[PDB]
Amino acid sequence: LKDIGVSAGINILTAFIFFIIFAFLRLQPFNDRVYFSKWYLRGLRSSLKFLHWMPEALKMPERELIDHAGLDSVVYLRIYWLGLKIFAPIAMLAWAVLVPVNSNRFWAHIIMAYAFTIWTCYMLMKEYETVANMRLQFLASEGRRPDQFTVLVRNVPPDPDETVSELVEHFFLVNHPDNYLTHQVVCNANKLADLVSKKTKLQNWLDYYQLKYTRNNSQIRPAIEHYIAEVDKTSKEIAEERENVVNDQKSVMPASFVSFKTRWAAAVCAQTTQTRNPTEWLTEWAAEPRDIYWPNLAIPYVSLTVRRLVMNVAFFFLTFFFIIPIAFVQSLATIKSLIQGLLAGIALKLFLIFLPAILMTMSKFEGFTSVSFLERRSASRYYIFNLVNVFLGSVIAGAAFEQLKTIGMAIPMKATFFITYIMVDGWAGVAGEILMLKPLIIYHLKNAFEEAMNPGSIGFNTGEPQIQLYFLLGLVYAPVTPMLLPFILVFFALAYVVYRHQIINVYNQEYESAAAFWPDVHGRVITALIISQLLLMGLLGTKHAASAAPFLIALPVITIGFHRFCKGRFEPAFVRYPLQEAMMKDTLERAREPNLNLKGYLQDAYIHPV
Amino acid sequence: LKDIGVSAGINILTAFIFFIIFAFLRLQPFNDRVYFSKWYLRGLRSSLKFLHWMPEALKMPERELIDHAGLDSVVYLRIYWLGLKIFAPIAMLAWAVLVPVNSNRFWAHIIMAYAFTIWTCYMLMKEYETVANMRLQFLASEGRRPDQFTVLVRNVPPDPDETVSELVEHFFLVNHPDNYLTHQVVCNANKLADLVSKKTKLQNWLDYYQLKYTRNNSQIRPAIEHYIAEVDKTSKEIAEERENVVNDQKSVMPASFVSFKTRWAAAVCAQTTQTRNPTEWLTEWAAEPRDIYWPNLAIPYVSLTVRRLVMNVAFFFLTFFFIIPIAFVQSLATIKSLIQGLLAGIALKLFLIFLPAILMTMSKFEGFTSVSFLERRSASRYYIFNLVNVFLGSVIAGAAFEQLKTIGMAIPMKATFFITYIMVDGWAGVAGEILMLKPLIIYHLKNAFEEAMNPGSIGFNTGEPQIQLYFLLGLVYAPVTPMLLPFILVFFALAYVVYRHQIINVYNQEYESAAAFWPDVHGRVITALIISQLLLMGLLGTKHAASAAPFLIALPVITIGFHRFCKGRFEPAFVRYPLQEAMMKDTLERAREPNLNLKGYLQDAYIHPV
Repeated sequence: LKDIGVSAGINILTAFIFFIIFAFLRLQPFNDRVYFSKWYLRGLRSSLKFLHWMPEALKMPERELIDHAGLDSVVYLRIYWLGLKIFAPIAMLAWAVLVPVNSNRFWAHIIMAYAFTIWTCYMLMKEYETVANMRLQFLASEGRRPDQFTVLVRNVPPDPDETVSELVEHFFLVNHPDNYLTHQVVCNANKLADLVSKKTKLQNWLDYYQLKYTRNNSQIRPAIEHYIAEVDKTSKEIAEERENVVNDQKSVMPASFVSFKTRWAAAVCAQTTQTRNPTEWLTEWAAEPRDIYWPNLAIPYVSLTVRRLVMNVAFFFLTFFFIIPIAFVQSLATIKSLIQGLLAGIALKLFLIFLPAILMTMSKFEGFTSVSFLERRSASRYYIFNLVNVFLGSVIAGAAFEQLKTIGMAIPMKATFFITYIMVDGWAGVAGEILMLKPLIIYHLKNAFEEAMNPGSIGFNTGEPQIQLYFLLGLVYAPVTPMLLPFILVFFALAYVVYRHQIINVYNQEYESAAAFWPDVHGRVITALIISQLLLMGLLGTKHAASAAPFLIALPVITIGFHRFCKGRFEPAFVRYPLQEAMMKDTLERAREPNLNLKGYLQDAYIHPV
Repeated sequence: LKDIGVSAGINILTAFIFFIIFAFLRLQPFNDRVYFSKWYLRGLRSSLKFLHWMPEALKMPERELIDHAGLDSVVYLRIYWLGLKIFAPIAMLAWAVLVPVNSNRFWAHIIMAYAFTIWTCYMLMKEYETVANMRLQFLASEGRRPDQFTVLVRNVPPDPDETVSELVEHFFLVNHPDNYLTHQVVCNANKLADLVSKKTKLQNWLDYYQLKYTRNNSQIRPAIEHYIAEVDKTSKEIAEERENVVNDQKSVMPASFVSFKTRWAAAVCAQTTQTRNPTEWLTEWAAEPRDIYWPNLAIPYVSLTVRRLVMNVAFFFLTFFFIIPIAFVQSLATIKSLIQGLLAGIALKLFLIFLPAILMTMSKFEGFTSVSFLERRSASRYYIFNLVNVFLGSVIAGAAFEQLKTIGMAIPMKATFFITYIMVDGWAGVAGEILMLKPLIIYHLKNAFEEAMNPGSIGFNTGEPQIQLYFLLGLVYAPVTPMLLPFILVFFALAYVVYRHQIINVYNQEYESAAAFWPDVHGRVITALIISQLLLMGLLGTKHAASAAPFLIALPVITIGFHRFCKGRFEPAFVRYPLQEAMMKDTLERAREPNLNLKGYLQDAYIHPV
């Protein structure tokens, strides 16, 4: 606990050091752009002390924050405030029953484990209903956006000699008459998009030396004529790729974007199954053109489930290859001894700083088109990583390295490591996330060597799975060792205020989702609950508490039944855009804009980056 | 095995005795109506030897049988022929590997357990695709039928003072314009329907004595004036109930039948979620008016999940109260000794002759409106009964009464009882089902004491769960004790030929489903597979076969993944009437009948029995 004390001290001092340097950076205006990316994307702004920062983030109201920076960001903040709502009462009720233990006491705290799970389920129900309610209100209040008016047909039958464009056009002229507006064939511009990305990358690389020389071109060997030949060769390849993409046969794909005159028509197309064999004509709710990760499109849907399976195998080999750094961290967990206990957590965060990136890459390979759903799946895989590797794997590595109640007496000892870790990653890691060292340094390098901000998304695939990890920790250790509970609670407080500021000021919504991820979030925190209970049993079973097993069996039963309740009761608010919402919003829009001429708008929406 | 021999002998002799008496009954024409109910419902017919019966049932082709007696009946026969296709190769491959055993042999037959499950999965895939293909072809080939054109809205908000009729009319005039044809409010005629059923019941009771006396009314006390007062009181109550049903407030329910001009519109309504909160405006594919079990309608959908839960509790108390007759049967299982071994099975069938009826009642209480889905749920509960009571409960009772490999060495001994049982229930029970003693005696009593056949449905909720029970037995004992395999195989042969005859000649389709139950069937036989594997492990684990555990872990993994494949690949053919099928069939129908005037037809379809 002295090691926990010094970890918490080092990390509150690191949080306040980050706050100091970050206030300084905000005050110096030449990096102001980095710290206010919104108010600059929105154009609202242009061109002792710490006490004016944290309150100013919460001076922003709720609905105005929604209208400001999208609903997905504000409901990510809502995941933070849900952590507060779920672990502040849990902390009160756990410190109300922690004083007796520090036998019959375990009977007196299994009812408190109940209280924990009943409270998190009541909170998750109220909160799931709240996020769904604000989601549907936001979807009815969001203006025109092609994501509402269109759908994605993934697999079509390429059998006839007739092209896919006129094929899907005929399919929907037949099936959805007086509703189908325009198809939009997805191109295999993956090669052309990669070519243009390479083009602009080497273009800024060329501008580097262009702005560098200014007296006499040094032309490092690694010359500038090399990059001139680069732009020439890429221009010739772009000419060839444009000649190939204007040609139909090879470039077109089985998928297309089908737009509809009414949002109701798009909603019927999305909800329903279209054709006889569900392997084709699958109709996904088409995310925005700014949303869908175009490189992941133009992949055969037949070769999509094999990609998901090979990525599951990659995730398996990852967890069984990422188990050795987790064991290294645990052995680092078990003066300078407390500094080693803290180095354990800091090296775990250093090992997990590249984990969300490679999970993003894994999900990009997994075939998900919408970067919204791509980050949702990335967060889901990061979470089933943290669950099986950073929590189950880390706790079993701690139990193994305590040998050098067998495992049951060591998991509250691994909670000490988890405290040091929530301090290095939740406290100090998020406090460093405020600085945005990477975005700021990138912006400075770009401007030094017009306006091309693109700051960086809210980082759902990175931040959110850590929040589910801390839900997991707080739920497994609210029943076991509430010494962690205050630390994850105050982390939720911090994380909320800082990420709320960042959504107010820097974080943009790369994907304009409508809190579509909250099912996942719920389906993860609820699984956290399950993992708590199936773990709490594993701690009261090895402790020979015979009376604790039946109630801890009845508990996850009611928890998973409650998850089924919330599923059937609000998941239709996210996963299935309802028809009444669609038609009501559509009639309101037609009342406002009576001509609305949206054929050209929708057919030009989902072309491709050009 | 001598007891099995005499059970099989008694039961083949009972099968042939039933065949004899049944040929005799068919040949005597005064009961002909019972044995040819079809050809009399269809009006086709009106007004040594055994060798002309069994072939004549198979002289009927397939597609003509579909057009003859519905697709659900022919695909029930297809479940039988699937039993043949799944257990004849399984029998060949099991008698090819049964001669060595009657250690290393278990390694040589775990690959054969694989072969069994791989073959049943290939057969279930081909067969699931076949039944789905013929289902979609039948749905495109079926003529007009209100089930295709309408939908059921279960829960509406009764909040406004405005009535539910105009409420749903306004809801769908707003949401489905140019598509919504007519609402049809479901009435709480449950009381009126029960009253009219009592009316006609006591009416035929009165006609009993009317046709009985004919010289001088004896007027048993239990007089005929009593039944005259019965008809008078029921007529007054019918007047009151009609005055109440023509009144709106109390009689109308939250549910209604919404019909649409196009089958495509009905299909979009059915597939989609309608309103914001999924607890209301649920839109079920509305089964035919002849189908939907009207008494089960007019129940609050809020009080429907509580009915499902109380029926789950009733099923639990049933299995834990029906465990004592299963134990009685098992103790009867363990000269006259073989006669007791056979009495075990005959008393189990005698105990299970009322099981499908009370499961039908349980499902009627469980809130399912369509007697199609009502029999599907009844068969599902009968099957999760047979699985946990007549197979798991019976095998554990046999293992317990062998005490008077502990359980592993007794389950192949319980397979002897299962042989005696498939002989008394599958062989002799189905051979008695041919006679239809109950329908025939009922018809004779009715005519003796016009034309009011109503023979009795195919009995899906009764026959089908027994077929899944025999799938369960054949799969658990193909890997364990293939002495049963030939008996269940020849039962599938028999059952097929007899039920095929009965569908040709007597069995009518009370519900004109479109093989909607086959998902269930598959989802049950596939669960049989799982139950086989999770049981085969339990037999190779208690036998200390260390090499058998990993492959028998990988087996049910691929089986449940295969079930997921078939789910995602054909369940959309049953559970979700696709939009292309709907619109194609609708355009064909509009090409044939261009006026089609179906507003009156559809709005008069789903009134109520009157």
